[PDB]
Amino acid sequence: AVTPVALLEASHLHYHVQQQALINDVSLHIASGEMVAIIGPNGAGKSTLLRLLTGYLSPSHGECHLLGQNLNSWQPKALARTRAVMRQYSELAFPFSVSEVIQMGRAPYGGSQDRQALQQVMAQTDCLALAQRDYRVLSGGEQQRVQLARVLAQLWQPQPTPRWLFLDEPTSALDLYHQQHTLRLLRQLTRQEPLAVCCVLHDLNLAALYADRIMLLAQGKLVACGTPEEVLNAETLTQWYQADLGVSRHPESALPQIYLRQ
Amino acid sequence: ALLEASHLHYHVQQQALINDVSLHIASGEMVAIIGPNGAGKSTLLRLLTGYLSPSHGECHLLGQNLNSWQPKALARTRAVMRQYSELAFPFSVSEVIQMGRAPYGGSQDRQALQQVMAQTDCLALAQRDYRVLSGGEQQRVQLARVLAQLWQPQPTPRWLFLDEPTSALDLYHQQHTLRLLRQLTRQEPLAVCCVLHDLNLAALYADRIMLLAQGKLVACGTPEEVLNAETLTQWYQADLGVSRHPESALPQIYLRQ
Amino acid sequence: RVQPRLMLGFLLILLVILALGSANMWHIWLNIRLPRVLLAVVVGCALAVSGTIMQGLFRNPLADPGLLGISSGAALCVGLIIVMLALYSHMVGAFIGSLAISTIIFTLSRWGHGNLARLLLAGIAINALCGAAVGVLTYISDDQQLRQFSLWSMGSLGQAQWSTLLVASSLILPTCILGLLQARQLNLLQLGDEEAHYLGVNVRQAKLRLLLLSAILIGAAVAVSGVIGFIGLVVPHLIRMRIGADHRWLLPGAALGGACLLLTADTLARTLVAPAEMPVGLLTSLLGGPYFLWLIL
Amino acid sequence: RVQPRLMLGFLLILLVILALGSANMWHIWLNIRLPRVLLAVVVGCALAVSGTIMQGLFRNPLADPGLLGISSGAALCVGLIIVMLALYSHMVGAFIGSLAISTIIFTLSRWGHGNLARLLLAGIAINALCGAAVGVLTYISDDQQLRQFSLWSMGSLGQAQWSTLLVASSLILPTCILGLLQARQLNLLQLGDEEAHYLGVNVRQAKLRLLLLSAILIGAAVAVSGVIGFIGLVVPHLIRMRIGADHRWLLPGAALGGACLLLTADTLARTLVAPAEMPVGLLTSLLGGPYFLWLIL
Repeated sequence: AVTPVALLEASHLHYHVQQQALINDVSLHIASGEMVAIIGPNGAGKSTLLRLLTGYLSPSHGECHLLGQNLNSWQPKALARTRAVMRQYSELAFPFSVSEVIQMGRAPYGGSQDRQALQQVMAQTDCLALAQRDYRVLSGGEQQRVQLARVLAQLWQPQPTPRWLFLDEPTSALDLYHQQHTLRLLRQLTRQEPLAVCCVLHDLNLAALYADRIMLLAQGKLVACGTPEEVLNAETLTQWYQADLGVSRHPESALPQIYLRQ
Repeated sequence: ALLEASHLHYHVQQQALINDVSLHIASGEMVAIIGPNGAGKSTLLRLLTGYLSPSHGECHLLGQNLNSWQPKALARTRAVMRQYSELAFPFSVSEVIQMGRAPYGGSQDRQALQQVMAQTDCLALAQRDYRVLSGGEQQRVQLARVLAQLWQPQPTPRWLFLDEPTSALDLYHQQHTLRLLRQLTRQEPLAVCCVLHDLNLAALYADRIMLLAQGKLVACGTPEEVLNAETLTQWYQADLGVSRHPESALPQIYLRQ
Repeated sequence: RVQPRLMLGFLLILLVILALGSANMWHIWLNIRLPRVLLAVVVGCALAVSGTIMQGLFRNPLADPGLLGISSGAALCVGLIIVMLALYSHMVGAFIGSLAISTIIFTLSRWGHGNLARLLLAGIAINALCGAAVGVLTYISDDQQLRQFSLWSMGSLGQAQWSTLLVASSLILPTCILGLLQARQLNLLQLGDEEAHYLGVNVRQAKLRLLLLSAILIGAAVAVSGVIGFIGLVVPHLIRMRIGADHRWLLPGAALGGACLLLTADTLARTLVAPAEMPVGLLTSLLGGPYFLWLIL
Repeated sequence: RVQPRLMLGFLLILLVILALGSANMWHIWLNIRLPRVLLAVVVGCALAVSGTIMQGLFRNPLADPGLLGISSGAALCVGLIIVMLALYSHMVGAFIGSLAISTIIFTLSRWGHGNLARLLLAGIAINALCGAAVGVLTYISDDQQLRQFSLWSMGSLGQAQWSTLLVASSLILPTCILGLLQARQLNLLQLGDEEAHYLGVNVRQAKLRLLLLSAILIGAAVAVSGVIGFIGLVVPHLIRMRIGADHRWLLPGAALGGACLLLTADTLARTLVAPAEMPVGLLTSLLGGPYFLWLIL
């Protein structure tokens, strides 16, 4: 018997900036149909790890495989098909319409079914009424939905195929409502299609609620890997977080809840 | 010692950004303005602080209208802390805090600065370029500036206003500042009035809480009298519910799955 | 908004009307006017397209050839080739200067946090530097070379000939086509370097090729015209306010609108006053200035 | 860092050494060289102090007199007073232009979100506008007035007399003292308008008085010297890198360092080449340019 899995594997990733190990020895794996969360305090290098798993930043000593093949040997097109990344800062200084911006996501696919993909994606991220609008004029949440739409459009295929969506740390003016909404959407997508989400959250509650596994990164090292309950306990929180945080139980769910002491 | 506000209105082009709002902040009390975006919390803060003129209403401090108050004395009585720092020139932290001693004609600036900087944990920051400081360090230095402005050798009632926190400022530093001000409220005659976006911080560190929505005050009272599931659902869009704090006897606001 | 094909057609018949009408406005007409009108068209196209590629590459609404100070660098290299195939020495010289300052401004826009400020400040510094250097030399050494060069760096097409126009257009017309093939990368690069890298875009290649592209453009345009600084600022905004910022319709639209606007500015230069050939650049600086202040406000 | 009193003393004996020393480099010494050296001192003090007040008021490390384009406005008002008590017509004219553009730049720095970019862009627009307008007129009308004015707006003290120096210094010396009395508000205004308002500072009054202050300064300095643009940028940074940004020590330190730097630049201007009086501004633009590009980088 064999249990084959679509796996993003990371073996001993190191990343130094001038002899300073920003990411020390880190090994992990994100599996298809799983919602993983990188957490940790400032300076831990979460963004650096994300950018290591995403193939953007070259590892120093370690390797980083995707579907059994090293990211080095992966070709730009196919990779662009398999893995997509959403950041929440928007750097558009020119009047692109929301449709143009999302359609820009269809880049790796030679114009094939761009209309279908855009229709579905924009339908499910709640745009459509935003389609013919200056991207710059959009409010924060609308930008959230449009960026989410861009990435989902890049990750649209007519077949059931394993793909990876990375979600960089949220911008700061973005309310709880929109973070929650996005994480819910991606959460259920994880159950439906073969999709692996890997997001970087600062909020411990959001990671507890919407992640299957959670990965506590501190000082470039992985100091915790497991369920929200295996990681988000009072001991480890006090250990790595400075705020006076404690762990209780969620009144409604069977998940840990992190609270502030008076 | 009372800061009274009677029917404050503030319009921007016929659009009532702050509709009818009446309130009072008393000496030795830690009040919290909360609410969702657009409610005009900053506008209310800037109304109570005398910076923005009311339209129809009045705003008294110690029984005297803010209009008739003189700039010096007012600068002695009330201080305001914002968390955005707009310094484009190399002022040392000491210079920046000492700048807080403005209303006091050089009198006891050394003593005040010593105490204040001691209690906000600076001192090791005193001879440093203000621009180089990290976020939390900026928090402590600004807090120090305001406390320095509010230092007097006598037991006298004073008001400290605390504008909405910058966004890169962690929970640790918000919590720390609110704790410090909280206990100051018990020791000296000081009234703190802060504007928080976080409901838990307001629950924990406020005696009274003031829910501002659409320029109107829709709730005034204890964390328990205000932060209940009904009112939260009513005015906040996130799927928030109310439970009990495992450690304290205060309401706790949580996110539903 | 407006259909792209209509805008292109309108700008094209406008170009034709403007050329014929300015020719209107026999050795003179064949060997002076025709190639000066044509030089206004080709240079206007060069600055338009270059300003558009530039604005794209730096992700800046304000990235012009003669405002980042790339033009001034090219011109100063021309001067350094005169103090010490001739048109080729001017081409290669101005291209060296252009590519050099262009590479500086590119470096500074990428590695520092994206700020229009900084770039335009480097612009001010370089422009003031060269602008000072020229007048200084006017006070140092005296000959026909330096006066003619001082009037020439002011930006003028008073010296339009067929050989210059030929070499210039032989460098410019294929580079404007090469700018058009790159319009896809130029669109995806708008999202950000990393963002575009994720979509398959070879960001390094696209960055180099674009840098190069606009360097060749400005090199030629400057070494034949001098220094003009709004035909790369204004025309792309004008076309882009009536087409999507999509570079497939943006590039060619600018190329025709640049030829239009420069030609209107040159034809108006030699005509606005009785037998007075004032440099184009006085007119572009004059018109484009308070227009640009209006944009800010 | 360095003690303020030592820095002031050093800059003062440096000023003396520079004045006397430039006096070796008979109605020449008494009625030409003495008042030209003294004019370099008084104008350098004007630009230094003005650039410092300006930088203070706009909370900008880059707010100079001839870079926001206040100088160019003053000069263009001088030109508008010549195309159509005489020194007073120049004073009042240049002060009108100065205060006008100064009031524009002040408005734009306050009401929009604080950005150095925007301000310096308005600078570029206005500078390009006036710089274009002058050369245009050089091609339009011809007489001694316009050539002398074109060379004069380049920034020069070649025309130093005792009456000009007297009026200029009678407007400048009390305004530099008035700048010194305001150094308290200038410090508190650094925190922000609201922040300062809370401390008791009448922010409106301080803003006006400062605007006015620097307007009078630049008005005089320009209407006697023309257009120089780094004696307000560089000297305050130079003094401030060796004293606290406290304005009590900042203002006077700049006032002495400006007189130092301008005088070194003027004395070097009329001497750097055999009988060639090149305008100071070519030298300031030249030296200050690539220095400023270095600051950015």
